[PDB]
Amino acid sequence: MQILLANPRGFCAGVDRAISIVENALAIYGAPIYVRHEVVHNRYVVDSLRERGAIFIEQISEVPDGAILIFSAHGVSQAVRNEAKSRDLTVFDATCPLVTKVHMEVARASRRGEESILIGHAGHPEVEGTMGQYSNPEGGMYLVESPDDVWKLTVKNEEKLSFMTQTTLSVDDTSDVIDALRKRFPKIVGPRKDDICYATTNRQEAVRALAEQAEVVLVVGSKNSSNSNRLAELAQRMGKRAFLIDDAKDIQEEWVKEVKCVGVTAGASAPDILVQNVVARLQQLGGGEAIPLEGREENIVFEVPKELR
Ligand SMILES: O=P(O)(O)OP(=O)(O)OCC/C=C/O
Ligand code: SF4
Repeated sequence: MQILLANPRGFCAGVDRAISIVENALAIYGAPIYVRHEVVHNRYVVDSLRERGAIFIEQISEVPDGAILIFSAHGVSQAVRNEAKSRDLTVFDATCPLVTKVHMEVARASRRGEESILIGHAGHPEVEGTMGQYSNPEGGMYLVESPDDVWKLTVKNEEKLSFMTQTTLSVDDTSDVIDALRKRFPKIVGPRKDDICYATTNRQEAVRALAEQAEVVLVVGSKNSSNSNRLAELAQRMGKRAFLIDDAKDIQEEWVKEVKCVGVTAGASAPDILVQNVVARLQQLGGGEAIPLEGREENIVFEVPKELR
């Protein structure tokens, strides 16, 4: 059994910064540090930090007066940011710079009273944060998930309209939604392509190359990691069996029985120790040395705030 490893895979620059932010806050100020929502969608990363006395909560009401609160890498609405400001809390913001960039565009559209369409998945905290940058009742902020949603959307002024995207979407699907928006709303204004970030594009491109060679693809990532799910979905649509797994214990022998080539990748929030343990388990079920595929180089790093050292 040949084991192939996708490249790039695993931590992106926003995740690495968000994890550092919490760790350094814990090191500067001690336990407890409160965090609103899982800092990133990875059970191991979360369990890690939690067992080291970060405390994860879903609402600012659960955080005590005088405490330190960190916002997750997915970002938060204006209302959440205001609710923390109107409380007694010291706040550090771990929102990824690439999410903040999309926030700034929505806020701009809002000030101008111009209507905005976000492409994204309803209920995801990034979508809640991003939609929550829009406050002008003169305009409007609308969410679409698919070409069908576009086909049924009506807006107040289609001459003054822009669109933005969630950063972790399927490159291919989003492209279909943009083609629909442009046909429905010829004057809509957006980015040249989308707001999908470099790490999301790169992991999709890497898993496409992997799935070309591998019969089965295992994607290391938690169930609620949107970007991890896109990697698995991509492989599946190429007709490969693909499984989203949190760790090596999830691997079922039947998945890899009589398989000549198995590929492994990891979502943007999954630590490399998890991939190492998965490779050790596949070697137990008969695979040889893991071979890394050649891939696009990534060179971007986002530093913690100078306050966090
Ligand atoms: O579920 P998502 O893909 O947004 O998040 P995850 O926490 O796994 O990865 C890092 C967050 C990406 C924000 O863009
Ligand atoms: S997936 Fe992209 S936008 Fe999201 S944290 Fe990573 S680098 Fe930032």
